[PDB]
Amino acid sequence: AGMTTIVRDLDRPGSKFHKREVVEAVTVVDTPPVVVVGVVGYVETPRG
Amino acid sequence: ANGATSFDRTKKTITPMGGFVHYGEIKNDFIMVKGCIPGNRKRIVTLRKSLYTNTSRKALEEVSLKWIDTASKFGKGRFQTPAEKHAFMGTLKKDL
Amino acid sequence: SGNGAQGTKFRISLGLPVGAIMNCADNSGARNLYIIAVKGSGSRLNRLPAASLGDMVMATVKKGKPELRKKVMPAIVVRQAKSWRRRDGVFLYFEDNAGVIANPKGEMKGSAITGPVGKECADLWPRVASNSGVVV
Amino acid sequence: MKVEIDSFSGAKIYPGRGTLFVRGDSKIFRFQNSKSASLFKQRKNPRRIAWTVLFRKHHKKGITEEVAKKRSRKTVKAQRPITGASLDLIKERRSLKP
Amino acid sequence: MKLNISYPVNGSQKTFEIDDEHRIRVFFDKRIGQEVDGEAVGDEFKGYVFKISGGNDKQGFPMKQGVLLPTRIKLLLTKNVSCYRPRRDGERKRKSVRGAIVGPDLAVLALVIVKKGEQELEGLTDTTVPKRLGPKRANNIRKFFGLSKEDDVRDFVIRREVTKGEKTYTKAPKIQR
RNA sequence: UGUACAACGGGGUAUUGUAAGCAGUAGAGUAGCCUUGUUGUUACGAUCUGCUGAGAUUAAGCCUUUGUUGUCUGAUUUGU
RNA sequence: GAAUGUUACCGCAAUAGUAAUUGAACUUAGUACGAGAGGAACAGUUCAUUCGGAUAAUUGGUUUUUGCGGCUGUCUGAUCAGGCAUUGCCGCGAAGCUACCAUCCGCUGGAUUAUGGCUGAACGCCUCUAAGUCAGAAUCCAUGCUAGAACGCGGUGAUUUC
RNA sequence: GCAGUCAAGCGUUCAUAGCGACAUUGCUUUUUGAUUCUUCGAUGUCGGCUCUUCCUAUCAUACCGAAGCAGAAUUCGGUAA
RNA sequence: GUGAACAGCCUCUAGUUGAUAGAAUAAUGUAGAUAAGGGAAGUCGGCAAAAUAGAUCCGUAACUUCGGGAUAAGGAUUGGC
RNA sequence: GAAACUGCGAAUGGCUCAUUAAAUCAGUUAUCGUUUAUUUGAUAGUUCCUUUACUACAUGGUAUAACUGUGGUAAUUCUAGA
Ligand SMILES: COc1ccc(C[C@H]2NC[C@H](O)[C@H]2OC(C)=O)cc1
Ligand SMILES: [Mg+2]
Ligand SMILES: [Mg+2]
Ligand SMILES: [Mg+2]
Ligand SMILES: [Mg+2]
Ligand SMILES: [Mg+2]
Ligand SMILES: [Mg+2]
Ligand SMILES: [Mg+2]
Ligand SMILES: [Mg+2]
Ligand SMILES: [Mg+2]
Ligand SMILES: [Mg+2]
Ligand SMILES: [Mg+2]
Ligand SMILES: [Mg+2]
Ligand SMILES: [Mg+2]
Ligand SMILES: [Mg+2]
Ligand SMILES: [Mg+2]
Ligand SMILES: [Mg+2]
Ligand SMILES: [Mg+2]
Ligand SMILES: [Mg+2]
Ligand SMILES: [Mg+2]
Ligand SMILES: [Mg+2]
Ligand SMILES: [Mg+2]
Ligand SMILES: [Mg+2]
Ligand SMILES: [Mg+2]
Ligand SMILES: [Mg+2]
Ligand SMILES: [Mg+2]
Ligand SMILES: [Mg+2]
Ligand SMILES: [Mg+2]
Ligand SMILES: [Mg+2]
Ligand SMILES: [Mg+2]
Ligand SMILES: [Mg+2]
Ligand SMILES: [Mg+2]
Ligand SMILES: [Mg+2]
Ligand SMILES: [Mg+2]
Ligand SMILES: [Mg+2]
Ligand SMILES: [Mg+2]
Ligand SMILES: [Mg+2]
Ligand SMILES: [Mg+2]
Ligand SMILES: [Mg+2]
Ligand SMILES: [Mg+2]
Ligand SMILES: [Mg+2]
Ligand SMILES: [Mg+2]
Ligand SMILES: [Mg+2]
Ligand SMILES: [Mg+2]
Ligand SMILES: [Mg+2]
Ligand SMILES: [Mg+2]
Ligand SMILES: [Mg+2]
Ligand SMILES: [Mg+2]
Ligand SMILES: [Mg+2]
Ligand SMILES: [Mg+2]
Ligand SMILES: [Mg+2]
Ligand SMILES: [Mg+2]
Ligand SMILES: [Mg+2]
Ligand SMILES: [Mg+2]
Ligand SMILES: [Mg+2]
Ligand SMILES: [Mg+2]
Ligand SMILES: [Mg+2]
Ligand SMILES: [Mg+2]
Ligand SMILES: [Mg+2]
Ligand SMILES: [Mg+2]
Ligand SMILES: [Mg+2]
Ligand SMILES: [Mg+2]
Ligand SMILES: [Mg+2]
Repeated sequence: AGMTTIVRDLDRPGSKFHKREVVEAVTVVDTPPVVVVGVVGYVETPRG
Repeated sequence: ANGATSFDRTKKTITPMGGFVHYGEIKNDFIMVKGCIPGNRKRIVTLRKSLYTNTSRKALEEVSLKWIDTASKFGKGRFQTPAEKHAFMGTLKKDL
Repeated sequence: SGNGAQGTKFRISLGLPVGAIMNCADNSGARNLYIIAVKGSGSRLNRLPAASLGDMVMATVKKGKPELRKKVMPAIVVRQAKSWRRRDGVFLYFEDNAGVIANPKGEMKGSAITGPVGKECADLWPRVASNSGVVV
Repeated sequence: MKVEIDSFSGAKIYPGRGTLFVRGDSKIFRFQNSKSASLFKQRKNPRRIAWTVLFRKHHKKGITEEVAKKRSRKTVKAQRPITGASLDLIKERRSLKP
Repeated sequence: MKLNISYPVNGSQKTFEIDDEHRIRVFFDKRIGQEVDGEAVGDEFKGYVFKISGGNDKQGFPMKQGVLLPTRIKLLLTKNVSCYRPRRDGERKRKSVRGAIVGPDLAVLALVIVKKGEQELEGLTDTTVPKRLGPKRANNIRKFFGLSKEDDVRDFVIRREVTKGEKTYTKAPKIQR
């Protein structure tokens, strides 16, 4: 669907931004339930 | 309150004012993933379980969002919500 | 950055390639700094080395005391003008370019620093912190 | 997370967004966008640009009932008396007569 | 951040520490003078109304009514003004000041109870410290009793007992006017 | 022939920076007629102000729609 | 893109390609070693270089959105509203494109080389080697990643009567 | 131009840690000569820019053996393009 | 008409509206423009390009054949009513 | 009699010779051309209100230090709320 921005404190002992906020890009993907309609079974062969 | 957080709280969904440019609304569940991804808006996209147990510290860090941006993307968006916009602007020549 | 650098630095937009001239912001006698190199820079066919906030550069002094001209010295970039973006999300920029002349170890020739100073540079170079007024 | 405001226009600046200019003296001017930032560089006067806060604040635009009355006036009245003096002889001599 | 709360009816005072960025958040963007309902700040204070009257940021610089701004600035102050006591006649000093709009950077908020809530606050509503001093000017006595200039004021002057170990002495002001 | 599809229209979202019209004790000021001023009168005046964050534009690769109007069998080819 | 009944969908994997790179800081540690002067490394951490593949939430650039506003000259009697000036000029400018000028991401198993070893004869002694065998590198083969043989292949759907 | 063999000498002592005379065996075809076989009814000449690939006689980077290797630094050698 | 102007730009009279056309807007072009921060580091070489420009006022160096050099250089200013 | 308010003083003193060439400075003038805390001496019967059902003069108003108490800052002759 798209992108937006995020703010969060960062947790990383050792870094100059430990316990400081950061602002970060995120994408959003639309994800309604998938529906199951079949099963397929594979077997191993010397051809793969 | 999809787009709300513990710290934000203001009931609002992830859909930016005016709605995701070139897509629409997001009325289903979603996956928000840090950063950016191959493919473009509207394209089918497969998300896959990782092939190795990464340790990284970077992986492992349990994030907790403080605030999700939600202003329009169709310009230099100034307001998170019609509510905010109503607040700041005052009364207009339309309206009640 | 490199030697005498207390700490590390997150990457910030390179603003001053070789031949850039920046205001001299200490009381050392130097009026300007001509950048001839950037310490710890890398190599790409045709790429100019370029410095940013809190970088050690090799430099010469083109306007200033005669006792300070015709010779190469170390110096440290304190103001930038080319906008960079911090990890707190902000794009920010100064109204000019400026460093102060320093010795390999990062100690400063001059006693004071005139004008504001980027935080990412105070952080790096303690002797520079010392002499600052307004940081960032 | 502070929401900032536009030095020129008076507009809310949500995190990471617009640009930040640090002037010679050390006045930190914050813009929410290149529009403010250009007018600013052009030495434009916010009070003469009609869509700005300062313009409106100045030309008294749409404060409306912000200059109206209210309901804020206390309620108390209680006798402590005066320290050292027996506050148990500060009401049975406080009987008035007018 | 600490909260310096005063009940001016009883002339009491007690402080309160509140570590809840949510319970705090009610106070931000509010200026000095504005009132605040209580429930938001704690289940204790439900019903209470608080008037915001000042405070200090971490760094200790004070709030100053009517700056607006939620940041600091350096003003030029004079006689008869808050956050400055002149050392010399005609002296003005340029000093930093914290603005009157409350923000997370405040070390302490200064609050004054205006109207009481639904339940007593520990060392505040339950204890009552008295005035220190009483009327000294003739007519002020006549009004802290309501007297009509015929009643004679020498009698209503206040009397403060005091011990000299085994002598209990008694002192009154000196009526002026 | 239906959660259809389209063209409009409406609402959101944006961009600009306050439309046209009218009005005014705003305006450097200027003329014209006398009943020659105890705001004399009738107009003209760059610009300003109010109605008015107005007007305009906004998918052409923005979002959305209980409204309006329309559309919904032509062509060719394929076989173990 | 013809032909392998037609057409559709989901897959396999032969062969070919293949990718990551280097540095610093902290810490180890003023430690080991050293009369002293000097003075390391492994484990851990934070960043960076050079390369690569994407991506456009943010910021920057681009402007025929000729979208809104402003300006010169002229033309339409004035007004409104416009035309012309090889896109007249200027400020802002969404959308798209886009930049180490912006952001995100760049996998872990095995087998080996050199070399150091085990057991061990030749040669009653000795030997890493002759037989047999352990550990091992920015190597190699896999994993992973890109293509998919248009004459390599599998599973599945529906298959025309005037 | 690059690499060997002998080992007098160098290296405080000590031929070969690192080197190495007098001699002597080679390799290489970015040197320069020697030649004149191909092109004179025409194979566009220097250098740079751009860009790909290959060689290894390896400068860096990985793992090693050695030292006249205490540490630090360095030098010599192997597997390595 | 603007303007110093037979300039450029717009107009009246007259004269044209001729010059294959349609649909799209990939690469690479030809011609026209813009670009953050830096500022010749590019290159044989600032090639190309950019900058400057009218008028009024102020100000103007070396040197000189005293005629110049000179719009030297450097500055302010300019609409409408 | 601490603290504090109020008043007065801190414009004297002490120091130095940087600037300064008709400036300063000197001797001599002027104020019929001005301001002057102070010291000294003089100096004030009038204050109200259309001037009989009258105005606190036997004397009109609060708001502040010190203080009490709640506090902030690493830090100063910092100071906030009550
Ligand atoms: C000394 O530099 C040069 C000498 C000779 C040539 C030409 C020859 N090259 C090959 C043939 O013999 C002739 O080719 C042609 C095309 O004429 C070029 C450069
Ligand atoms: Mg946008
Ligand atoms: Mg200076
Ligand atoms: Mg080059
Ligand atoms: Mg010179
Ligand atoms: Mg110092
Ligand atoms: Mg711009
Ligand atoms: Mg832009
Ligand atoms: Mg008295
Ligand atoms: Mg239709
Ligand atoms: Mg308006
Ligand atoms: Mg297209
Ligand atoms: Mg409708
Ligand atoms: Mg076929
Ligand atoms: Mg140490
Ligand atoms: Mg020794
Ligand atoms: Mg853009
Ligand atoms: Mg226009
Ligand atoms: Mg009109
Ligand atoms: Mg025409
Ligand atoms: Mg023409
Ligand atoms: Mg990259
Ligand atoms: Mg794997
Ligand atoms: Mg294998
Ligand atoms: Mg053994
Ligand atoms: Mg072996
Ligand atoms: Mg073997
Ligand atoms: Mg053998
Ligand atoms: Mg590898
Ligand atoms: Mg991979
Ligand atoms: Mg195939
Ligand atoms: Mg098949
Ligand atoms: Mg010999
Ligand atoms: Mg030896
Ligand atoms: Mg010897
Ligand atoms: Mg050679
Ligand atoms: Mg021949
Ligand atoms: Mg020949
Ligand atoms: Mg020839
Ligand atoms: Mg030939
Ligand atoms: Mg050829
Ligand atoms: Mg080899
Ligand atoms: Mg030895
Ligand atoms: Mg080896
Ligand atoms: Mg290679
Ligand atoms: Mg190879
Ligand atoms: Mg090879
Ligand atoms: Mg003719
Ligand atoms: Mg032709
Ligand atoms: Mg054509
Ligand atoms: Mg540029
Ligand atoms: Mg320049
Ligand atoms: Mg050059
Ligand atoms: Mg130059
Ligand atoms: Mg060059
Ligand atoms: Mg040349
Ligand atoms: Mg040259
Ligand atoms: Mg040229
Ligand atoms: Mg330009
Ligand atoms: Mg000249
Ligand atoms: Mg004028
Ligand atoms: Mg004196
Ligand atoms: Mg008062």
